[PDB]
Amino acid sequence: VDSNDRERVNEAREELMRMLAEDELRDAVLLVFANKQDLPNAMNAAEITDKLGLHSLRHRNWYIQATCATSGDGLYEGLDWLSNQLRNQK
Amino acid sequence: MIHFILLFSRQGKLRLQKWYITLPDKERKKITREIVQIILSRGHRTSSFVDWKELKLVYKRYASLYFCCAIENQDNELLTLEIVHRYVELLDKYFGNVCELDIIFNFEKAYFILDEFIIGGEIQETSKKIAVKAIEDSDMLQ
Amino acid sequence: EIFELKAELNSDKKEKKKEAVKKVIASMTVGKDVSALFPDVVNCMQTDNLELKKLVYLYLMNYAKSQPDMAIMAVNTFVKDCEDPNPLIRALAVRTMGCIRVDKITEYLCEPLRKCLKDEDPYVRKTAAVCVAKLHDINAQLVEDQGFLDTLKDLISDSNPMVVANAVAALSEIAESHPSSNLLDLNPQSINKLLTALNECTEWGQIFILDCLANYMPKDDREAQSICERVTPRLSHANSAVVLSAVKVLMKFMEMLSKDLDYYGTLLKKLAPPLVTLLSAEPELQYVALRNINLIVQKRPEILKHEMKVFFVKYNDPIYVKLEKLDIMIRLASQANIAQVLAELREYATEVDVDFVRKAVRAIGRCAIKVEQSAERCVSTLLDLIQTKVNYVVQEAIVVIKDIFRKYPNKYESVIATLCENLDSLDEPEARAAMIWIVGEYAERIDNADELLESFLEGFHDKSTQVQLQLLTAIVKLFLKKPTETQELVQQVLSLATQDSDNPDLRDRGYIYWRLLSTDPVAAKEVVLAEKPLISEETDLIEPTLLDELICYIGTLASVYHKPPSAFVE
Amino acid sequence: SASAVYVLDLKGKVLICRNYRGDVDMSEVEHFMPILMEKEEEGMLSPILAHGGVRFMWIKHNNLYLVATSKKNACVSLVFSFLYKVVQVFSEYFKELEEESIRDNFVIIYELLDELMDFGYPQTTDSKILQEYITQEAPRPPATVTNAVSWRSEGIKYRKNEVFLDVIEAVNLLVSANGNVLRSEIVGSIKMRVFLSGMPELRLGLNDKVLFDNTGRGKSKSVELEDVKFHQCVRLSRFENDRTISFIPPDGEFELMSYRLNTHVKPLIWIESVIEKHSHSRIEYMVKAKSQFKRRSTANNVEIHIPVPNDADSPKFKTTVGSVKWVPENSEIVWSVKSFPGGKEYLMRAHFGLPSVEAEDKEGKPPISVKFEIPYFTTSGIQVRYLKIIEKSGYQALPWVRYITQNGDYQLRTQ
Amino acid sequence: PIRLRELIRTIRTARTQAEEREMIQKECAAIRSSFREEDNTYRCRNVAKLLYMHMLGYPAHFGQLECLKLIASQKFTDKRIGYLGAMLLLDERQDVHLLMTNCIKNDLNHSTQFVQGLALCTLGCMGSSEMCRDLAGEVEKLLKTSNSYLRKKAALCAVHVIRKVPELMEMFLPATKNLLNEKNHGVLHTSVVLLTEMCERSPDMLAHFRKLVPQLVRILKNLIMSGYSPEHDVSGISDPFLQVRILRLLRILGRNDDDSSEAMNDILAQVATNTETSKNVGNAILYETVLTIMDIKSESGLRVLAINILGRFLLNNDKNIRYVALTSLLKTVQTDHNAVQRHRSTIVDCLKDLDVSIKRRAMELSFALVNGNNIRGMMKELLYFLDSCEPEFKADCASGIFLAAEKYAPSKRWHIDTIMRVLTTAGSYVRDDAVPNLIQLITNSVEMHAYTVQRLYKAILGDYSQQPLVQVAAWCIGEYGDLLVSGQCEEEEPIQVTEDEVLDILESVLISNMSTSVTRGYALTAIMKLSTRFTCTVNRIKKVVSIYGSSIDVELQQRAVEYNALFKKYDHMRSALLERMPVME
Amino acid sequence: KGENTSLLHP
Amino acid sequence: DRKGGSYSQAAGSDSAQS
Repeated sequence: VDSNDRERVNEAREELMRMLAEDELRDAVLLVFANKQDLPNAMNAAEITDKLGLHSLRHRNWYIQATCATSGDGLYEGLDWLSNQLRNQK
Repeated sequence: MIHFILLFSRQGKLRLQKWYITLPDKERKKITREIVQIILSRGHRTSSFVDWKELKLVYKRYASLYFCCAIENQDNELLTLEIVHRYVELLDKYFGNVCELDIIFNFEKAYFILDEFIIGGEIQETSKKIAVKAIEDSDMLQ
Repeated sequence: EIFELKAELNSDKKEKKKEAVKKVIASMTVGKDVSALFPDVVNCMQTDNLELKKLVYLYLMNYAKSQPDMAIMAVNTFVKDCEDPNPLIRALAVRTMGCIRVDKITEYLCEPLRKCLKDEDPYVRKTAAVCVAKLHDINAQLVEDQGFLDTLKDLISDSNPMVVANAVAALSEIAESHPSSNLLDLNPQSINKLLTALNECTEWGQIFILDCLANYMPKDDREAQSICERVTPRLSHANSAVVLSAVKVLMKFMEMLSKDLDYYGTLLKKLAPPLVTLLSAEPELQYVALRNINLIVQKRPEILKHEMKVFFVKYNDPIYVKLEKLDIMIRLASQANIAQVLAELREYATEVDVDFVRKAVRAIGRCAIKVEQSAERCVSTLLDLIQTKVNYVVQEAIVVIKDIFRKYPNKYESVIATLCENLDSLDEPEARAAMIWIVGEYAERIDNADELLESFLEGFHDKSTQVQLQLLTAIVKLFLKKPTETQELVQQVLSLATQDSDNPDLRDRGYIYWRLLSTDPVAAKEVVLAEKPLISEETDLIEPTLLDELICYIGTLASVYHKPPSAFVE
Repeated sequence: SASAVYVLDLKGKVLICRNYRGDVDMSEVEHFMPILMEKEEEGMLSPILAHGGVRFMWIKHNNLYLVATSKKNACVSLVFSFLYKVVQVFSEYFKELEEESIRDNFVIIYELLDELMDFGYPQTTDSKILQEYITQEAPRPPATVTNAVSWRSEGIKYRKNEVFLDVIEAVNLLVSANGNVLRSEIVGSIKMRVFLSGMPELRLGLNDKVLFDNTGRGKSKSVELEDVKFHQCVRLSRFENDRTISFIPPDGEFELMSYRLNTHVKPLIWIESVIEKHSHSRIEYMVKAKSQFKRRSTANNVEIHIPVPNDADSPKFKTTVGSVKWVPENSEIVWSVKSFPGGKEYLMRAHFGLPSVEAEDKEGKPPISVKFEIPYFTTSGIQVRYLKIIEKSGYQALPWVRYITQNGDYQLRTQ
Repeated sequence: PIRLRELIRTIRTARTQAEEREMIQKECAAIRSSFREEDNTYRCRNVAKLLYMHMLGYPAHFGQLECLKLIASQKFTDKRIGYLGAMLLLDERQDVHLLMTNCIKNDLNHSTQFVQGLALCTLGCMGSSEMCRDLAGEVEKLLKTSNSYLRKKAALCAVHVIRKVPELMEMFLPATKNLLNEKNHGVLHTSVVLLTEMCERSPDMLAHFRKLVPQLVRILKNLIMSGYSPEHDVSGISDPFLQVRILRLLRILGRNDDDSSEAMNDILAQVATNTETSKNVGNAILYETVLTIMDIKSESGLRVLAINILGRFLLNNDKNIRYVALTSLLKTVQTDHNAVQRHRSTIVDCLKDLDVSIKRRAMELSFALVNGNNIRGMMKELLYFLDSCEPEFKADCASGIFLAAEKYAPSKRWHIDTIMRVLTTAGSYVRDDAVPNLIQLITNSVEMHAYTVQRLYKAILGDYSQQPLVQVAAWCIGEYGDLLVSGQCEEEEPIQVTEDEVLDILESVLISNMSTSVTRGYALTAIMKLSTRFTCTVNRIKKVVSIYGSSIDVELQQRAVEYNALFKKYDHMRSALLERMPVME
Repeated sequence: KGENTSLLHP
Repeated sequence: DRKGGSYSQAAGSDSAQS
C-alpha cells in the first residue's frame, strides 16, 4: 500500500478489490505490507486495514505488516508470518 | 529497407521468414501464400524482380529453396541481390557447405546470423568476416 | 536404356520379352514418353502368352493417336485374334480394336465386328455391343454403311440379359448423338421384354435397362400403371444410382398418371422412404442426392412434406452437403416445422464457416420471408444474433433485417429502437447501405435519426456509390418527414452530392432532389415519402418448361447444376 | 459416361490412368490439382470439378483421389457408383488402399481396369466373380457373368454348410444443446458370411410389421422398418409381391439387407455434461453418463468423447468408473469405459488449465460423441424368424447369426 | 524435453496435413504442460519447438508469457531464445509487448556486449509507437559511445525509432554530429543510413547536414581509390554496400542546390567512367550513380554520360539489367525528357518481351513518355498492345490509355473515338471508377454529341454485358436523347434510330440478368429523363416504371416509386426538374 | 532429393 | 466366444404360419 498518497489510496483499494475478485487466485493468502513507514503522516497498522476493510475478505488470510523502506524493520516478522502461513509444520 | 525476407523451398514450404513490418498474422499468412504462388508461377527468365503491391519483390534462388525480399520503391534493385549473395556466402561460411538439411534443423543459427547481419530491414555490417567473428564470439559465450 | 530395352524386346526368349513389356508399361505409367518404340514392340505382339498380349494392346491403344502411321501393322493381328476359340482373347481384341482412334484402321475393322456381332459367346456379344458404339462415335456414317443398327436392335430381342443391357446402352449412346432421325424407339412389347430382363440384369445393367424408358412417353394410364408396377420394386436396390434412376423414371411416368386413381398416392408414399434412404449414402453422393431432391421438390412438394428432421446437417458433414442442407430446409420450410427450422438455424450461427454462416443467415431470411406466421420469431432470432457481437453475423443480420423490413414493415417499429445503437462502426458495404435504408425509411421511431446520420456524412464523397445514394435518399426522407431538425442537413447533403460529387447517377439524383425541394416541398411528401406497392419476392421456383425437361435429366450433370443440358456441354 | 478413369496421389502425380473414350486430352489432369487448390482455399471445393467443358467428378480415397474426367452430360451418379465399385474391388484384391500397391500391382490393376468398364460403361463389378478371370499370380470367363446369377459361382463345395449372420445395429442420435434429441434414427444392417455348397436359395423370414399385418399377426413385437434395402441377390419382385425375401447368398461376407427406421424411444445412454469454463482461468466438466438401456446388457468399450479446450493443458480427471485419457491429437476428453452395465451411472469432474492470453480465432463446439457397443442387444426388437436354405442336391444347413448393438451418429450437441 | 532436431525429424515424417496437425499437437500439448509447470531447465527446447510450430502455421499465442519470462532470465541461451521469440511472435499489435520495455531497459545497461546487442536488435526489429517513447533516452546514450560493435546497432535503433517516431528526430541531431570519421565500414554505413533517413524525414536538417558534403565526397573518393581490401571486397568491388549508401546520400542531397551539386560533380564523373560493371555490383553502382545524377542539378556533361550508360544497359540481354534500365528511364521521365525519346524503338520492343516485369516497365515507360506530338502515333501501338495484352495487363492498359487521352488529347473527336474503341475492346477490364471520369469528359464537351450518341447506340445494341460500356451508353442516351433522334415525334422514314429500340434496350438492360444494380440505376435514370427529352414515345415508359416499382432492390424500388409518383401525379412538373446538369472540371 | 546440394557450391 | 454377442442358430421358416 501507499499510505502517503491520499488521492491514490482509493485507486489502490479499487485495484486490490478488482484483483481480489478473480476465481483463479483463491489459494493466495493476503500479505499487506505497510511501506513508506518514515513520514509522520503514515497511519497505524489498523487505520489502513479499517479503511480498506481487510476483515471483509472472506476465505482470505490477510496480515498487515509495517516495513520501513529506509531502515528495514518489520521485514523479518513479515517473512516469518508468510513462512508460517505457507508451511503448516514444525 | 527490406520489408520482409522469406526463405521458401521449391515445393512451397518456407524455411525462413523475417518481416520488418508490423502486420496481422492472417494478413502475413495470406501475403506469404501469395508470394509463394507468384514466385512459384514464374519462369526462369523473369528478371528475378516482381512489383507486388508497390514493393519490388526480388527473388534469387541459388538452390531448390529460393529466397525473396521486399524493398521499398526508393532504393536500387541490384543492391538487394548483392545483399542476398553476401548473406548466402556468410551462411555457407559460418556452417560450412550449407545445404537444405542444415537450414530446417539449424533455423535458430540462421535467425541469429540474420539478426547480427540485417536489422530493421537495413544492413548492420558491410563486411563478411567481422560478422562471422562476432557470431562465433556470441556462440562461444555459451 | 532405350537401346537395351529394344534389344531385349527384339530377342527370342520370352523370359526377356515379358520383362521388357512390363518395363515399357511401367515407364509409361511413370510418365515417360515411350511412343518412340511403338514400331519396336509391334513385332512382339502375336504371342501365345495372354499376360503379354494385354500389355501390347494397352500400349497400342495408348500409342495410337500419337503414331497413327505406325499403327497400320496391327490390323492383321486383330483379324487373326478375332477368331480364337478362347472368349477372353476375342473379347480383348474386340475391345482394343474400338479403342484405337485411327481413321485408316476403323474402315477394315467392320468385318470382325460383323462376325462377332452374332457370336454365341455372351462375353463376345457384350464386347461387340460396346465396340459398335465406339466405332460409331468415331465414324457415324461408317456404322450406318456397315448396317449395325439392325443388328443392334435384335440384340434387345435376345437372351443373355447382360448382353441385352449392353446393347441397350450402346443404342442409347448412338441415339443420343443422333439427330433424332430414325429413332430406335419401340412399342410396349419391347418395353415389356426389357422389364422381363430388368429383374435379371446386373447392378450396372439395371441403369441401362432403366435409362431407355427415360425417352419413351406413355399414352394411357393402364400402360403407365403397369410400368410403375415394375418400376416400384427398384426402390429397394442397394445401388444408390439404381434407386435414383428408378425415382427419375417414376417421376417421368407420373406426368401421365391420374391423381384421381389410388396409384398416385401409393407412388408418392412409396418414394419418400427411398429419398430418405438416399440421404444416408456416401458423402460424395450426398450432393447428388440433395440436387435431385431440390429438382424434385419444385415439382411435387407433397411427397417429402413431413421429412424435415432428416434434413438436419451433421457435425461431420462436408461443406458441399452443409450448403445444400440449408437450401433443402428452406425449400421444405413451413409453419408446421417453423420452430424446428429456427432452432436448427440458431445452432448453425455458432459455427466457424464464414460461408456457412452467410448461408445460414440467408436461409433464415428466406424462411422469414416465405412464412409470415413466424416473422416475429425470425426478428427475435436476428436481434439475439446481433446481440452476440459477431462481425460476419452482424453484417448478415443487417441485410436480413433490411430485407424483412421491406416486406413486412407494418409492425417492425419495435425493433428499430434496439437497432439504433448497434455498433454502426461496421464497414461492410452490404450492411451500411441496409442500415441507412432502414434508418431513412423508419425515421419515425428513432428520435435521434439526424444525429446518427452525421457519422455517415463525414466520408460520403468517398464511401461508395450505393452507400452515397442510400445516404442521399435517407437524408431526403428525413428532411421531408421532419424538416425542423434536418433543415441544414438537407442543404449540406445537396452541396456535398451536387458540387463535390462526380457520380453521374449520384449527381443526377442530387440534382433531382434539389429541384424537387426548391419546386414544391409539400408535393415531396406524396412524391418521395409515398407508399410503395407490395414488393414481388424473387421466386426460387424454376420455370415449368425447364423443370419438365429437367425431370427427364435425372442423375446427370444437368441435374446437379440445375442448368440445361445444352447450356453446359461443349 | 466417364471419359478417363485415373488414379491421383497426394502430391498431384497420376498413379494410374485408363481412358475409356479418348474424348478428353490426357493433359487435362494437370489442371485438376490447381483447380482443387483454388476451390479448397475459397470454400467452393466440390467432388465434381469443371475444367472448361470438361468436368472432374471424383471421390477422395485414403491416399488417392479417384478422378474420372468427362465431357458430355454423363450420369454423375453412375460415375460415383463405378468409383465406389472400383474402391470395393481394390479393397477386396489388395488389403490396403495406399500408394504402396498402385506402383506395385500395375500388372493386375491394368487388367482389372480394362475388364471392369468399356467405353465408359462398367459391365462386371463382382469381386468374387472377377477373381476367377483376372489374377495377379487366363482361362475362359466363368458362366456366372453370362448367366443371370452373377453373384454366386456354381460348383462351390464345402465340407460343412455354415452361414454366419451379423445383425449389427446403428444407434444414431442428434441431441440438441437444449437437451432434446432431434435426429434419432436406427439403421439395421444384416451382414452375412455365407459358406455353403452349391447355389442355395435362402428364404429369409423376420418378424416384420408388414408381414405380421398381412398374416394377421399385427399384435406382437414387430419391427417397423421404414426403409428396407436388399442386396442384388434379393429378388425385388418377390419382396414387393408378398414381402417374400428369397435370394441366393454369395460366397463370403456381404450385405444382404440394410434396414433403416426411426426410433421414438429414450436414448440408451443419457449424458448430462456441464462446462464451468472460467474466463481464461479454468474450466469444469460435470459430465454424468446415465445408461437407460436394459440392465441385462453390457456395452463393451464405451467411449464417450468429450471435446475439451483445444489449448487446454495440465488436465485433471475426477471420475467414478473407467479410464479418462486426454488425446491432444483429437483435442477431446476420451471417456473410455470397458464394461458399462445397463442402468449404471458414472460421474466425472474434469478440471484443466487455460492460458491467460486469449485465442486469435474461434474454435467452435464439436459435439460429444459416444462410442458404445453393446453386444446381444436389439433395440428395434427385430428378431430373425426363419432362413429357408433350399438346395437341389439336398443338405442340412446350420444357420447362425448374432446381434450387435453399437453407436452410429451418436453425437450430442454442446452448449 | 525433446530437442529441436528430434522434433524436426518427426515432423519430416508427417505425410498428410491432417496427420501432421495431430503430430504437431502431440508436441504442443507437452509444451503447454511443461510451460504450465513453470519449467526453467528445458525451457529453451520448448521455446524452439513452439517457434518451429508457429512458423509451421500453427497457433502459438499461449507461448507469449513464457517468452517474457525467458527475456528477464539470466542464462544466455534462454535470453537468446526469448529474444528470438519476441522478434518472431511479438509485434506492435500483440498488446503483450508493453511489459517487455522493462526487460529491454534492464538489458540495455548490461555489461555483456551480446545481451545488449540482442536487446537492441529486438527493439529495432519490433519497435512500437510507445516503446520508443520510453526508450529514446537510453538509445542516445549508447549512440555516443566508442563501441564499434555497438555503434552500428545504436544507429539502426535510432533510425528505427525515427521511422516509428518522426517527432523524436530532434534528440538525435546533437548525437550524430562529427561522426563521419569512423574507420570501420559498418559504423560509417550506419551513420550514412541515419543521415539519409534524417534528411528524408525533415528538410530542417538538410542545411545542417549539407555542410558535411565534402567529407562524404572525400570518403567516397578514398573508398574508390582503395580498390583492394580483404573485407567488403566482393567481385573486385570495394564496399558496394557503402558505395550504394554514399550514392543515395549524394542523390538525396543537393537536389535543389547548386553548391552541393557542383561539389559532388567530380566524384560522379570519376565514378561514371572508372567503375567496372562486369559483375552485378558494378551494374548496381552505375544504376545508383545514374539515379543520383538524374535527381540532382549536375553538369550538362554528366547527363550525356548517364544517357550513354542507360542506352548501353538497355541493350543488355540480362533481364535484371533491362528492368533496372526501365526503372531508371521511368524515374528520369520528366527530367531530360528530350533525350529519352531516342529509345522509342527499344521501349516498344520491350512490350513484346516474355517478362512480366519487363513488359510492365515498358508499358509504364511508354505511358509516361506520351507527349503532345507522339500521341497520335503511339495510340495505334497502345491499341494493338491492349488487344494482345495479358489478362492482368488489359485493365492497366485501358486505364493508362484513358489517362493519356484526358491529359494531352490532340482533339476531342479523336479522344472520343479512342475512348469508345477502348470501351468496346476492354469490356470486363475497364475499372468502374473510370466511368465517372468518362461521364465528366462527355459532359464537358458540348460540340460533339450526335456522333458520340450514334456510336454509343451502335455499340450498345450489339452487346450489353459490359458494365462500364453499358453505364457510359446509358448516361450518354439520358444526356443526349434530343440528338440521337431528331424530329421523331411521329412515324417517319426508316432511320437508324426509331424512338422505339432505345426504350426496348433500356427495358432489356433493366430486365437483363447481367446487371450489377448499378447499370440498372443508370438505365432507370435515363428512362426517367427520356420523358421530357423525348416526346414522341410518351406514356409508354410510365407503365414499365409502375411495373418496375415492385422490384426486389430497395434502392431500385425507391427509384421506381419516385419515378411513378412523378409520372402519375406530377405530369406537369416533370419537365420542371429535368434540366441538364452543370459541367465542371 | 535435391536438398543436400550446397547453396552456392564454394 | 466373440465380441458383440454370441452367434445364435436361426430357424428355417415361419413354422407357426404353415
